[PDB]
Amino acid sequence: MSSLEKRLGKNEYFIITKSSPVRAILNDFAANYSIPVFISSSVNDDFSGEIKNEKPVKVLEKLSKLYHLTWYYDENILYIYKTNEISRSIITPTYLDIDSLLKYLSDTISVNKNSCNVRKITTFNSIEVRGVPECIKYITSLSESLDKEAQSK
Amino acid sequence: MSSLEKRLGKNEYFIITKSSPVRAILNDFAANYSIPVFISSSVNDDFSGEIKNEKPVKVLEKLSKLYHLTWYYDENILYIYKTNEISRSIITPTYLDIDSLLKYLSDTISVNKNSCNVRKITTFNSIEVRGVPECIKYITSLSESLDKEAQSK
Repeated sequence: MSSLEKRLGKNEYFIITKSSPVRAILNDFAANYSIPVFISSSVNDDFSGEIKNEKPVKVLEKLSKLYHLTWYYDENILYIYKTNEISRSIITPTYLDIDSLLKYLSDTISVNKNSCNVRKITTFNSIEVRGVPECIKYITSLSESLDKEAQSK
Repeated sequence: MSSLEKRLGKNEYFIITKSSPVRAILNDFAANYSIPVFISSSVNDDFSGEIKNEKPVKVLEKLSKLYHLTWYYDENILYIYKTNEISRSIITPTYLDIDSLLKYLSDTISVNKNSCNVRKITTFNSIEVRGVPECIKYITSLSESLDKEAQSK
């Protein structure tokens, strides 16, 4: 399975409430499973009722489908956003060729999922990153540094 | 001032409660100021009472001193941990000289504060990163990539 699913394990999740912010349900979930969590300020819905017998990965997928959420896990923190926070950004390094940049982005983070997708575009020496804000920021910072190292040689 | 202080601005903070988790006070603070926030699972204290007329930077420093917190802001998210989560980690690149690594770590993140401190140590081609977990992880990932780029040449 995924690293996130492998970390969440197989112990099922139980909660009940008459009304709590979804932020608080997500927080209490992640923390039950010992997984550091970030929740965007856009995740402002309310949750009511009960979950039981639910496998953790299924809890997260069902919360995400109903509330229109996309998550991004980088082995350290689970970042939870609204799906509407996904954007596109073009990265065009000056000193480093884009094929080599990919070879460094691809062996240290997912580059295929809807939460963080990287692909070469037609624009010369250019890639488009499509993902949640933490994805864009991290790939943009890494690329800038990699480009700065190529400029030194 | 700091980028964080510059972002928080000068509008003062007001809250009252008979009892809320400090996590919820920090969340409501950051969100009042439109600053994305991460709060570690270790920040499990309770808060009682009232804040008023308090300038935001002073709110954060006073909450941090009482509750033994250290924060780390990277221009995107404010990460809040317990000060006891600060650790030391040694980074020893294989292909890239440590002086050049610094020249790339230093122009894209703070390397001087108690929350994220980087310095050369005696161990050959080595630096010690002392900071909160997000700091160690980010500097370690960036270094690994920079080292992978140096190996290609």
